Amino acid sequence: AAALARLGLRAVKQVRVQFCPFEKNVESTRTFLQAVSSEKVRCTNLNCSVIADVRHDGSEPCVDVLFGDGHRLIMRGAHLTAQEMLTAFASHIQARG
Amino acid sequence: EALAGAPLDNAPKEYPPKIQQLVQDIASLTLLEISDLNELLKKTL
Amino acid sequence: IQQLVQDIASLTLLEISDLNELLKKTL
Amino acid sequence: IQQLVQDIASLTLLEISDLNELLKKTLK
Amino acid sequence: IQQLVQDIASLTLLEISDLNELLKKT
Amino acid sequence: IQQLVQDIASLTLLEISDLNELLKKTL
Amino acid sequence: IQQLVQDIASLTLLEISDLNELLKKTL
Amino acid sequence: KPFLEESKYQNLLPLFVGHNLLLVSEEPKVKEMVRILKGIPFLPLLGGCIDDTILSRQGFINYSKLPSLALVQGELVGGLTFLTAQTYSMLQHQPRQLTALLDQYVKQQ
Repeated sequence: AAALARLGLRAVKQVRVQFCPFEKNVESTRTFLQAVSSEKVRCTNLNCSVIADVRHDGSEPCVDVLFGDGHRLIMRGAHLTAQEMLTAFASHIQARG
Repeated sequence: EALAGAPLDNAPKEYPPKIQQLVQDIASLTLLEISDLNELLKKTL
Repeated sequence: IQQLVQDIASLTLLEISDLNELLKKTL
Repeated sequence: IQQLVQDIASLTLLEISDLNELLKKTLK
Repeated sequence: IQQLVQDIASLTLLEISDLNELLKKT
Repeated sequence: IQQLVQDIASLTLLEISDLNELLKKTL
Repeated sequence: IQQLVQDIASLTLLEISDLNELLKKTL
Repeated sequence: KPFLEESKYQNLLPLFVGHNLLLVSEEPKVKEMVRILKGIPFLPLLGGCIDDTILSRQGFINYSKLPSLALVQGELVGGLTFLTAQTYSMLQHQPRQLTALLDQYVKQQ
């Protein structure tokens, strides 16, 4: 959550996280949620909304992030680890923006 | 013991066993026991 | 009139349901 | 069920109204 | 009007069913 | 039931409103 | 009659609502 | 976690793997709990049990839109006596067809 704060999230439009709480594989995506939801990252820009989509049946956890490059970054955490998602997020959404 | 497993939106067609055996025990009654039933439910609620 | 109320009082709930549906279909 | 519709079908009008009256008396 | 309610009240349910069925076809 | 359809079709509007009041009163 | 009223008093809100909707559909 | 796996509630085990916050309600009203969570979009409600009923978020959305137990127990008696009310309504609908018809003829002139 700190490495996201240092990186100036203001280049982002909308961040949603779609996941399924009763699956065994979702801990990673959750960790991502609480990393982006933190006060530092949340207050870097007020133009960005963070939406948590919670469903029992969907069965596939997902993270979708739009930003003002006209870019859409969608990472499906299934077997992906938390800090791999956050590193991918950092190098992807910072270097472009 | 253990509790329910929480089925949800995309597919749940499944209604409980209790409601069904209740409407069955309701449907098996003669109309005098249906009026008795109706009075005993009208009074308590 | 009395034997009708007494024969209606001996029917199970399913049968007075089917009876009401027949009374709606006919009249 | 069919015997009942047949028996109610043979009642005159004052008797079907006495039937509705007695059913609203008993069951209400 | 009175003889009409007497003659309607003497009708069995099938004949009032056919009476109202023939009055519905107008 | 045909002479009754003729008797009801030969009635004016006030006699059918009175017919209605007396047929609602009887039952 | 009593087991029915006890099993009715035992149901949660969701299940008394499903019961009410199935009794609205059946009857 | 071990308390909950030895509990009757063990189906909530997959929920606590991350961080969590336990919302406690005595004499619950769920729509009121959902009202505040609605204000904050990034703060998800995951599982739960409302009066022994284990639900996902959708089950909470369903329990929310529901009336009180008093209103539901109140409509129960009408839904159960609907059969008798309907036998009498349909047996008394035979005399009202005559009224509706004759008044339909008085309506034409």
